[PDB]
Amino acid sequence: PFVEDWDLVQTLGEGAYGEVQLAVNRVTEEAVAVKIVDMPENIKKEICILKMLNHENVIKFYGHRREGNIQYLFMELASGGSLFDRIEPDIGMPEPDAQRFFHQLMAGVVYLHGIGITHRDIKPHNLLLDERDNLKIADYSLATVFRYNNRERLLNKMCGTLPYVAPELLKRREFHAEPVDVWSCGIVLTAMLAGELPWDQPSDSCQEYSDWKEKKTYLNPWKKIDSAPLALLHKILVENPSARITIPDIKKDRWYNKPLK
Ligand SMILES: CC(C)(O)Cn1ncc(Nc2ncc3cc(Cl)c(C4CCN(C5COC5)CC4)cc3n2)c1Cl
Repeated sequence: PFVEDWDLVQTLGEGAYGEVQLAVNRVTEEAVAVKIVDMPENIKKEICILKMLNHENVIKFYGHRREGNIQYLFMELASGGSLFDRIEPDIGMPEPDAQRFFHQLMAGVVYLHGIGITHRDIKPHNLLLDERDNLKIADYSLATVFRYNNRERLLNKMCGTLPYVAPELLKRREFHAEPVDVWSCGIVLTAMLAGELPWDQPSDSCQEYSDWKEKKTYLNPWKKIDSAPLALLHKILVENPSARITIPDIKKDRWYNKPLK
């Protein structure tokens, strides 16, 4: 397949809406990524969000091309693949690599929150790496505006991936966008350190979640995590979104600031 001067050489994944392909410009040899979307209101929103994005830990938007009922979303290519592929099942990854990616994830989330944007699907599959292993937050199809004209809007729609969602998202009619993103960053952190997800959803029915609230840290995935990153997770994975730690205080955490090998 092809679009204009770009050849679509290889699939890079597929979401709820479309497929992402590796686009090699036949002339310049430049390699980008193209989200191919079939058929209207959400894509106009997504482009609007993407156009604003200007940060080193956020996937750069290049432009869009419409070819009838098909939309092509040209984005920055992260040659290093995803963070998912760097996590070893049941092991995770080395602590210094986990801390580095967590720092870059915080920088990107701080950025998005700064411009009133919530990602709503922070998980390893949406965290891509460049050639120098710099983390990039990708896929903005679930992203939305939580702040406009310095007025905050509570979210009501239930969006995301169940093992990453904050518990208020399942139990509340309305909730603040930012503690939802902080929570998923905490699950990403857990995955990086234990190569395991803590539960299937943060609901009282799920025993693994109830075990966490009871402080049963002698259980997986918690027993694989060192006491210092575990202290941070104790503050991130808090049920009440008002009691939950914010990025300014995450930036003050001992493990966050711990010099690592
Ligand atoms: C195979 C390999 C060796 O790892 C090479 N490899 N993999 C991916 C890429 N580069 C890359 N760059 C930019 C992209 C932009 C975007 Cl927006 C995406 C989306 C794909 C669909 N996922 C959803 C499915 O579950 C979540 C969300 C992200 C993929 C990209 N992939 C390279 Cl190079």
